[PDB]
Amino acid sequence: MTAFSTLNVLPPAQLTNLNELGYLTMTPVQAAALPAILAGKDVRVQAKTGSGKTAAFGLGLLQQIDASLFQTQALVLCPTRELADQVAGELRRLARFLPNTKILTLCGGQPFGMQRDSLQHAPHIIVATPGRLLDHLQKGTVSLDALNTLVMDEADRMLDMGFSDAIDDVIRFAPASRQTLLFSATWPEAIAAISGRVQRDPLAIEIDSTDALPPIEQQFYETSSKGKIPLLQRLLSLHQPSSCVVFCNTKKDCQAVCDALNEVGQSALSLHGDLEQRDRDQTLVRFANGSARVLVATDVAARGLDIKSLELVVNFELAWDPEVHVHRIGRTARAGNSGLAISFCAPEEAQRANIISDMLQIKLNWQTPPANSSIATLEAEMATLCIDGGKKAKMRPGDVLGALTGDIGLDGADIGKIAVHPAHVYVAVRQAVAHKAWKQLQGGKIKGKTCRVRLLK
Amino acid sequence: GMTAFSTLNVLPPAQLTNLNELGYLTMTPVQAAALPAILAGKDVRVQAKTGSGKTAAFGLGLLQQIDASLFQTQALVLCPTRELADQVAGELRRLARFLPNTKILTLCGGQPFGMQRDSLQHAPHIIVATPGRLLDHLQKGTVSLDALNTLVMDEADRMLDMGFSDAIDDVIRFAPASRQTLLFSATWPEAIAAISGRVQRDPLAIEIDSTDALPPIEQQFYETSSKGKIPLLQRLLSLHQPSSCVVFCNTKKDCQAVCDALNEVGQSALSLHGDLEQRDRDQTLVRFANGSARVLVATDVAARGLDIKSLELVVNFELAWDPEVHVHRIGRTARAGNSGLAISFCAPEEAQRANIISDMLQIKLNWQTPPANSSIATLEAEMATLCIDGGKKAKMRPGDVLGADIGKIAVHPAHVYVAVRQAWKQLQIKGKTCRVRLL
RNA sequence: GGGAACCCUUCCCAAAUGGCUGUUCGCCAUUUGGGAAGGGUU
RNA sequence: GGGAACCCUUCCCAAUAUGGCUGUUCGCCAUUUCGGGAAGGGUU
Ligand SMILES: Nc1ncnc2c1ncn2[C@@H]1O[C@H](COP(=O)(O)OP(=O)(O)O)[C@@H](O)[C@H]1O
Ligand SMILES: Nc1ncnc2c1ncn2[C@@H]1O[C@H](COP(=O)(O)OP(=O)(O)O)[C@@H](O)[C@H]1O
Ligand code: BEF
Ligand code: BEF
Ligand SMILES: [Mg+2]
Ligand SMILES: [Mg+2]
Repeated sequence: MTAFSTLNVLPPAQLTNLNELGYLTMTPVQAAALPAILAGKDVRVQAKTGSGKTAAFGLGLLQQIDASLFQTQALVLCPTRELADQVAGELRRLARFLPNTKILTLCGGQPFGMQRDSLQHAPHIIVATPGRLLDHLQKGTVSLDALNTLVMDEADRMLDMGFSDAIDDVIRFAPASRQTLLFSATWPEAIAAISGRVQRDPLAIEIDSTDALPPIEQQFYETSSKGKIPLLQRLLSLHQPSSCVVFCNTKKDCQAVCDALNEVGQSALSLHGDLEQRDRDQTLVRFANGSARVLVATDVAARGLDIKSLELVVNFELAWDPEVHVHRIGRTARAGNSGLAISFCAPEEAQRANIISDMLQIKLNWQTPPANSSIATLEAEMATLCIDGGKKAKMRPGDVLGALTGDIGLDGADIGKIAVHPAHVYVAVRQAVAHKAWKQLQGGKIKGKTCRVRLLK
Repeated sequence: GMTAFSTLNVLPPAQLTNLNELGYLTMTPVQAAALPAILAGKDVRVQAKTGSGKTAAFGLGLLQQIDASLFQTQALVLCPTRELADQVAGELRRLARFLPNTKILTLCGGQPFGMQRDSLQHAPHIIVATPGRLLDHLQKGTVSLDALNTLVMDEADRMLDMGFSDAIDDVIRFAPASRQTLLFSATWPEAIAAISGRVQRDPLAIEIDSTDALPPIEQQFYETSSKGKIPLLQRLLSLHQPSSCVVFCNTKKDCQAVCDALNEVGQSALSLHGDLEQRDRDQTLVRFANGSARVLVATDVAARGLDIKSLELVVNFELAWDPEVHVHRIGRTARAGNSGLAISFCAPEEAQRANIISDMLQIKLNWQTPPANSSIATLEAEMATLCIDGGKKAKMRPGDVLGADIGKIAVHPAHVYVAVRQAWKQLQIKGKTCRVRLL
């Protein structure tokens, strides 16, 4: 039985679901905030990165859901589309105990009409970005009149000056009689001091201080701005990370670093706001399932993204905000693992490095690189097939896996992550078998129907 | 005397060629008389006998005022039955071939409301509808008559009866006050004629034929008891051996009972009444029209408007309550210049109905003696109907589906019906393969 | 700077809504989905 | 009477309409239907 039983609130169906999902022990933040959340209290939570906040507020809000009432009862706000999709997926996993629970995500990039159509049957839980959610609110396709609880993940980001007007506009559509949860790994005392405007007598649950990170080893390298790309290529060759995320402060630098890494054959994809949304989603899929070694991103990937066993984070340029520095490195060392975060520091970034040293109360570990080091190739172990259909075509992972193991004649150990999206299914297969799987699935059949299959770039 | 459509001096050469292609060689009397005033924009109330071209008479008039570039509703036509609405729409489509990209939509019950709502996003130029579903669409804002030029009521004496009065009034409140209004019918009791002027604006009354001037229909009456009508009917069918026949009854119960009594004696008979599924009604009409059945037993849902080509025989199993309904029934035969036969049964209690018919038509009844009472003869259907899934939404023009072993081809919105000689397994078209059912 | 939204064009591809000759395998027309590329919004 | 429209219930069949469900497939459920039948009730 799972430790969650000590809460003495969750139904046995949810306890069994947690046991099946492997949630055998409550993380500190779950143990600390779930009583108060299930009691209906407003909370502002500060726990370290990759320590279970999603389940912390998800179990809480799921406990107060009436599946028979097809109106929206829970609303979760995220700062980026990929993070919205991610926490929506985790909530759907946590909601298996309660059958026929509709969890819908509302972000830009998707066409507005398909979402308007899916909203005719109101979803129980909405996970959303502020722009598209406010668009749907002003046009009367979403009602918050039945809203029990409103969650703001990355709440210090949702309450900054950028999102402030959009948030104030959204809350105007929400009841005053609502539970309001705020979760983050960082709380600048400014955003913390103003956060009371959206809550009603909240409990401050600050279990992890600002300097209490997960087991992340940090290393800093002095370098001129011009030497950074050579140094990055040499360091990637030295470390040989199974996966790595490189962060830049601008999309121009992001794409430039991606291209410079690819010209030396270090398998790299780029993720920033100028990409189309299909490209953003597919890029994240491919990096997560092993179809690329390095992901180069702007701060659109700094927060919340849960990439499993990510081995390395590199700060090409230190982030403007030390809070964002903490979130970047937090992409590694999640769910109890360790990680490494290398950071470059040019003379213009001295102030950023000093503020990081002060905030984390650590003496920075400056590494000198080897005198000479060659540049090595980094090839991806996997490649991603994109099958047309998704949840709209009722494709569950068992169908793709059984078709791959049987009819097409592929080994069960040559297929990695299966990610079922609303309109497509992404499969990871080893690079040797990729073209074979593509050609045979072309004229093959999954779940009886014949489908369209693309090999992603 | 003959008059060509060019004598109207209004119709474009495209429309003149279209009429010549469709076999409208010379105008009928109702066309020659009503079309000048209709094209001049006058409201008209028109009488003309059955099977004399009233449909084309008002259709050409309203098509002359359509602007195909403006994709709003500009012409509305109301019908008493769904099958008649479909038929009038089809004739209007054939007449509208001179005008490319002309949307004529039919709004009737039985068909789902959602597909019609979707089709209404691109507003049609012409709507042919029954008042129920049309009013349902109007009140729900899916149809707008703001740009309406012409409103037409076929079978207007029925459209203005007490049953349809309120629905019609409801529909008119959505239409513009400045509109052209055309009322057409084969019959006009002077009471309903007097009340009809409320929907019109200075109408012109054109009574082409006096009430007793019918098409060349031979009328024969038979005395019979109530029971025994079915035996006498079976015997008359065995005697005359009609290629196509229509049997009218006053009740759906009698209709279905007569239909099944005809079927159990081996006489191919279909039924048509309001208690049927709408797909069933449409398929029944298609099968009876293309020759897949010899006899059609129907209620007064088939009394008005329907144009079955070269229908050979009509019988009144029971005389209609109203003589106006009687003339509409027999009018199903002897259409477009053909002759016909109309046999009527007369029980003791319907004798006064027979007498009122005699007075209205100013004809003395020709009573006939019963022929014989032996050997119920067979009446096999010459054709059989197959249903292809596809229709107009699958872009199936008749030529695609397409010798002389196949009769009529009926291209519907969702299906295509074809009559073959007395195909399925070999078909089970236009590149794509399709589902085929045997009716 | 980085996210989070949108409007204005202007051409492709595909599909909703119709039109087109009783010897098929297609051609139009309007609309809306992305595929773009052009400018503008917070 | 006969048409032209519904509304209640209450069971079928159907709908990638809207969702839910085991990582060795070809399926199983839920709601809605401005989708079709049945079987009683009513209404215009
Ligand atoms: N109780 C638990 N036991 C084991 N794993 C857990 C537990 N709770 C969460 N996880 C997993 O650990 C990771 C933490 O993800 P996340 O919820 O995003 O942490 P955070 O939002 O605080 O950064 C996820 O993969 C989550 O599924
Ligand atoms: N001018 C014409 N020449 C030849 N046939 C015609 C002409 N006008 C109509 N018809 C045909 O004669 C029949 C009359 O159908 P219809 O117009 O509905 O008669 P009704 O006057 O009773 O409404 C139909 O087959 C129609 O196509
Ligand atoms: F704090 Be986590 F990475 F959302
Ligand atoms: F008068 Be007809 F038969 F429409
Ligand atoms: Mg998180
Ligand atoms: Mg007529």
